[PDB]
Amino acid sequence: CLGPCPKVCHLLEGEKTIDSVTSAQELRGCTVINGSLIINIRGGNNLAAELEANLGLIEEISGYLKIRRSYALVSLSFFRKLRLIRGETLEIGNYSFYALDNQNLRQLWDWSKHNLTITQGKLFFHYNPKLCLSEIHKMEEVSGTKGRQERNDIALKTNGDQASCENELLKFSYIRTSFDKILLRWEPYWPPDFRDLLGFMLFYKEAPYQNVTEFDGQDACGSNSWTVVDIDPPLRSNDPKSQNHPGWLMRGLKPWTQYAIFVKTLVTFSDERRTYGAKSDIIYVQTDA
Amino acid sequence: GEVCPGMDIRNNLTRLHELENCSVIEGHLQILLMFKTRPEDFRDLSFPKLIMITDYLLLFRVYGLESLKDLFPNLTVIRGSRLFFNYALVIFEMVHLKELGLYNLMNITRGSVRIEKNNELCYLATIDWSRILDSVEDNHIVLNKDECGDICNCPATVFVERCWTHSHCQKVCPTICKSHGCTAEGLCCHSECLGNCSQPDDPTKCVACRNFYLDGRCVETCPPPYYHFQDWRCVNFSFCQDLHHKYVIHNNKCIPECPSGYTMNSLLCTPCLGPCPKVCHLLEGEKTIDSVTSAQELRGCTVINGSLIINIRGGNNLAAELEANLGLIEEISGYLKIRRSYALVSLSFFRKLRLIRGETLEIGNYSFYALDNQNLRQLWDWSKHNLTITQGKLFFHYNPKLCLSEIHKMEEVSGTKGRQERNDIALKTNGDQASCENELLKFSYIRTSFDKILLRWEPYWPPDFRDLLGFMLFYKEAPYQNVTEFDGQDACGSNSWTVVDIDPPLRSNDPKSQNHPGWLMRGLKPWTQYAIFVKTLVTFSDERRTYGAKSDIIYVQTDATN
Amino acid sequence: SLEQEWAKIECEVYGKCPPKKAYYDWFERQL
Repeated sequence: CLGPCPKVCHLLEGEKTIDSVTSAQELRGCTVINGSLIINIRGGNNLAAELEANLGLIEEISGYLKIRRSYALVSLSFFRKLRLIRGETLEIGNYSFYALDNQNLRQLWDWSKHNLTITQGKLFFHYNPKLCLSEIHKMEEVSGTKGRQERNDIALKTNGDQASCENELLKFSYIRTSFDKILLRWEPYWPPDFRDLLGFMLFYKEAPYQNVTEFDGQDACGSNSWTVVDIDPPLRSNDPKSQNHPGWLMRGLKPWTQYAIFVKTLVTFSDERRTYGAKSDIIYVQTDA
Repeated sequence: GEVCPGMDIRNNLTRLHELENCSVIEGHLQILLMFKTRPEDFRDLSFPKLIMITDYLLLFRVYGLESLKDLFPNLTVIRGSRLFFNYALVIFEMVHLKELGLYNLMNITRGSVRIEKNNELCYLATIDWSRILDSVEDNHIVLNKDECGDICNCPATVFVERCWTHSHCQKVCPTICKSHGCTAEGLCCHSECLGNCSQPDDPTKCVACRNFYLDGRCVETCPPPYYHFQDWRCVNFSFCQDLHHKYVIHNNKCIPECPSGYTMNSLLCTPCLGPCPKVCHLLEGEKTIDSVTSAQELRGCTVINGSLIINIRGGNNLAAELEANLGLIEEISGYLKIRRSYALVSLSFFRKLRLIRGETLEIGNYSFYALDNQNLRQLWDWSKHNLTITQGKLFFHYNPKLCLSEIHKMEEVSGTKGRQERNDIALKTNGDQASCENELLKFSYIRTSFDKILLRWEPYWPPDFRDLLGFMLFYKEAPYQNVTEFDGQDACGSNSWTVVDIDPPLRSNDPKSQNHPGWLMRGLKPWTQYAIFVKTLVTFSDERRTYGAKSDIIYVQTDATN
Repeated sequence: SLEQEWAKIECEVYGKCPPKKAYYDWFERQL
């Protein structure tokens, strides 16, 4: 046409539940959804390919968008060009975007590329174990909800249980080795407010090979395989050039056995933009003969 | 005189205006960090009523002060029960002090002297600590000015003359007056006396005594019913009892707390009288346990006179410490709530909790409350344990790994079902992640092809066949027969269970149910080994027994074609 | 020894100084 003429697809009573391929295919080519969309994908089988072939042309949702109990869906990016959630109808609680119990959701849209404005309504995020807080906070800024001070119900404890989002990187400056004790010292790390550092937490696991990953064990997939040695915060110096490198002497090791080790910061929430925490890479130390 | 507690005054003359009419102090006196103080301030300050300090005396950075002979002149003896790191006299960083001046110091019962980094101090070598302290080996007197030229009639001991100031000698009396005191003429005081007395051979004229003081005449030991207190006075039973009520009797001495292995019985410290009950009272009827320290606060609290909240967080299991501390609680007078227990897999650390009285209840009239416990897998072992609830409802929500079987057994043990409590137990938020099918399905007949596997299993029907919604066949690649059972999350390996819903067969023929259900899988690959099991899909209800059946995993293989 | 090196470190970083310096620790804590 000359002038826009999108394929508006009208939903029964303003809601449509997408559970399988057939439910998604019913919205194939529906560039505008004149209702609310519920995604409830079930089963350990990922349908992201079929969801993008069918839902990936939707660019507007006139109602709310809810993703609840989506197991195999690791990403909402199958909404390949969803740019607007008008929120004319809202999920109870005045929510325009809703995300609950999504067990393997790792990311939303790629906010480095994608845009998604919300005309009205709040954001909701609960019990998304893999989805990081940073992924959600970027949505609050892109969606304009933060730009209109929406009291988004996004519980910090319930999301990003398994994920790790430490922008800062800790580097070990001292690795002395004995047959049963290793002395480590990492760089000094401090949040903007030094009191937000409640402490460090060392994580050392004896490794047969140098292939251990921090996400392994931390995630529910693998049982946790690290020694969570929590460490008190260091007595801070006024002079930044006199901040001694904190460290720990982990005890009771085995002779010439290789340990996989990393250290992480325990930083309390500071509201708004978090002061953020730091984490070291996995380092391998062979102790001594 | 009067009785005054321990005071810590720093840079506060107004706070100081309190020792003008007091004689003894049952603590420590710390005058330090005084920089505004000036000689003019001190020249008109004197406290001759103070006699003995119990714990210790500490002096630090007191400007303007040059001599202590006029501030505290009548100090004679120091007990030294509570020592400041094994020290009874602390003299540190005195930039304006010239001499000690304490010309009335006689003996030190317990403790040492600490003199370090004190400039401009003199008259240090003229003090005989041997006649004052029993063991001068722990004395630390270094880093001082003492050429001073101490000019003292004064006695001379091992020979150097002993004196405190230029006009006051050191009181050194013969051996016979070793500890009983001594007057100016050279006669010892009463056998119970100490330091100095006004009249020789008189126990009612001594201001300082080694033994306990009682009614002027110092006594060797406190006669009943006077209990020892602080090792210097003999207070009555009603005296230290009032101090306890805004102190417990033990070995003829009302001490603040009983030693290890004793407790107050309603004062006397005794451990078991008849049945032994410990009642721990909670602030405003609630106490939250989140860490080892919060649990240890309830160690041995057999009876909790309040409500208990468990909020343990983090992945580190504290069940061992929780059982060492909470595992002796046998009654909770309030409600019991468990919330956000990420790591706690079992409440069995309440090793002998038998009753939840529910006198106070969680809002909603709940006596037991369980919410958001991520890894709670079981409650108490109801095969062994008992736990009655006197009143109040049960609450269970969002306990993903706690199967409803454990919850329903609690409803029957706790008596809530026995009084028809409308327990708020969310049937599909507790134990959803855990399959609790207790009956078994066996694959009666297996047949395989290069692309397909035909399976049949034994027929199954709940007590009411209408409660059977169907079956669920789970199949997955299994190159190794190590596939762990389906635990509500498939497996950690990238391969995931393929769920196939199967509507139930036709109820037909004999009550033998001669209709073996079956399914034909078709999307399979040759050479490939597959793990398969079948689960039932059954309508749950207050029939309370339609738990369903589940097969063991079988590792069928397909045929191999070119 | 390695423990001795950390003994010093504990005092240096965490303020866990020997019992002989516990007395000095109080003065640092004061004010």
